[PDB]
Amino acid sequence: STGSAAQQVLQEIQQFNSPRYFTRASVARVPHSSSLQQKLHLPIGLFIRPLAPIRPGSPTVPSVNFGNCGV
Amino acid sequence: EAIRILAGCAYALFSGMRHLELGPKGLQLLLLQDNIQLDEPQIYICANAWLAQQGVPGVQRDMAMAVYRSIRFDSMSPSQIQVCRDPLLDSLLLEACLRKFSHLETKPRVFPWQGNDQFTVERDGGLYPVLLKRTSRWAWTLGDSRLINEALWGIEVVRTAKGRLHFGIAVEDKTTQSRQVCYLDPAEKAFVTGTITNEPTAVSYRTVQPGGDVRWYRRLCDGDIVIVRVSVTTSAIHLSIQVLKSRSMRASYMLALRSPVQRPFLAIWPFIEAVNIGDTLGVAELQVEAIDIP
Amino acid sequence: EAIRILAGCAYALFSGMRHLELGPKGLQLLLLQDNIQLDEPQIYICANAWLAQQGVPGVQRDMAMAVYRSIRFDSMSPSQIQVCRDPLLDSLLLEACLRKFSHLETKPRVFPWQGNDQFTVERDGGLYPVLLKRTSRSLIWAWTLGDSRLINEALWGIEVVRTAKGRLHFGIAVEDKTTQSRQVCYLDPAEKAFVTGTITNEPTAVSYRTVQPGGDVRWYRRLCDGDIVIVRVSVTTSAIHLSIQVLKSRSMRASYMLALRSPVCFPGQLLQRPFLAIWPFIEAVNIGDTLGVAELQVEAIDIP
Repeated sequence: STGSAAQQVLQEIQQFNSPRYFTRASVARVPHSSSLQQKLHLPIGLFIRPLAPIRPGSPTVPSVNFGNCGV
Repeated sequence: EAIRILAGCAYALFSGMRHLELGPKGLQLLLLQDNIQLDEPQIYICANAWLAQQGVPGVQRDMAMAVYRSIRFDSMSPSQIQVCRDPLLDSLLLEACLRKFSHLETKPRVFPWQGNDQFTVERDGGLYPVLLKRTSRWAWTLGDSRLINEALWGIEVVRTAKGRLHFGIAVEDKTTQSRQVCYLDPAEKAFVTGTITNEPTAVSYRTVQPGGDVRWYRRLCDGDIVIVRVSVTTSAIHLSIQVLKSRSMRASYMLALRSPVQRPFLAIWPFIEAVNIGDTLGVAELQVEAIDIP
Repeated sequence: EAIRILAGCAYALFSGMRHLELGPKGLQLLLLQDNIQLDEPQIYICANAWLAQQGVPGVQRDMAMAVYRSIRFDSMSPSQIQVCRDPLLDSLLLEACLRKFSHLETKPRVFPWQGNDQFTVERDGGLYPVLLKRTSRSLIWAWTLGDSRLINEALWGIEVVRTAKGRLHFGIAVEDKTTQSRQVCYLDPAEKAFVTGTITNEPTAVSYRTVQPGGDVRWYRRLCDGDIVIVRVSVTTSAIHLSIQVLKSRSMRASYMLALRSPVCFPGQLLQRPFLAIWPFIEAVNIGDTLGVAELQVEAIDIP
């Protein structure tokens, strides 16, 4: 109840997500019903910095290569 | 505020009989704390040794009654029940073993090493982790976190064959919203920070952290007791790792607070790491180095 | 000699509050016997009321200590020892523990409605059978069994929780001849008589049924919900009697005595009442009857 449904999404969404400085969302979750979104009156959106400068003490981006396959 | 500190550092407070110096009002509200660093068999032994020199007639029996009633008796092995079932407080032994049967035991407010697929933990009758064994179904495991300002904790190495054990603490970073962890590597002779994830076989971002003095010469072996000291100040935390009765195994390092910190209160998960399959690490809260009373 | 012959009938000594009929220096051995049919709470409410109705120093303190020590209550289901948890005593309440955790303990001295093969014992939590439910781990004819106790007179009882209008069996089990037939007794409401058979281990089938003459087993009712069936056994030097009466029906007194017995047992020493050490022959056949220990009535059974 309430915190149980909360912990079963927060512990798997944020940990596999692109980090804080790279991308910024307004609301962490998304409505389903059409009449629900019409009543909420908040803009759902996102801000993406691709080449955001990495701060110290933060994970560097990997440089993964597929190699000989190229697929 | 004194016994907020003393509950966290109850590892050495209950190791060299330093709780004996505490008064009657003192140990009553210290035992009522949720941060005591012992198992309740050693809590009962230290309480009875305390009652020997001051107290143990109706008022004295009531003062003893208050001391025992703050101790949870529901985390025992039945063998430790049947060796010290003194016939004056056994009404407590029944109310706590019945919640053992009905599985509604009170919260132990201690750190149990959480079970996972590579570090099995086996208990002796109660909720207290007796030994922590490395199995297979670097690998790490966290014990439960406490809000601390000066805490002490440590374990004894029951058995090891390759001696690759890393000791440290886990800190929840809130400035950058990470879970970066700090420990000590006897192989590199320096303190090491990385980070942890949900699967406990990964410690990423291997990074050297200089500025601490390390004096170690030989690998961890059987019968070695390790003591870990944490002391959170306004800007940094003292991290000491030493071996009891060994002047040649001591180290301390100053890690800067990523989140600088109530009077430096912070939630820290105890940390352990091992590779060797079959390594047993007994969780011993410093069974009493007794002051030999003349 | 009074107490062992009394011990087969539990169901009588206590009954409708007739433990207080007895006297001192005799009841402590009654709780020390190994033949009592009852689950403990019916016994202990009679031990509490036995220490009542006098007003209960000197002898009275260790009399209460000896009665409750002879009460087997430190093998109880632990949920029922929070019930009647008294602040008077815990030096003989002792564990209620310990022997329970590490599984070495006193003799249960109770036993009935044992379950094997397609039958399980539903404990109240500690050790004690109070039910056998017909389980289906994998509607075929079968049977089940109890254990041994040297009986002269037994009055062990039955209760019914749900039945689907009858479809049940009763009787006893005796080992009396040279090479192990284990002759049993097979009362039914169907074949109008006693159809006693034989046992060669193997609980999933019965063998060698035989219709028997000499019963009065007439059939007023259809064994409705919530009946109590009293099984009475009398051991004589040449036959074994049984009785399957129904308790608040003014009827239904089925009776028989079985065939000849080859051995005999005599504890002796001024009585020659024989023992045989019979086993019970409780039986359930439908998903239905869970049976078990009946409640110990309100008023009386044959003691007045």
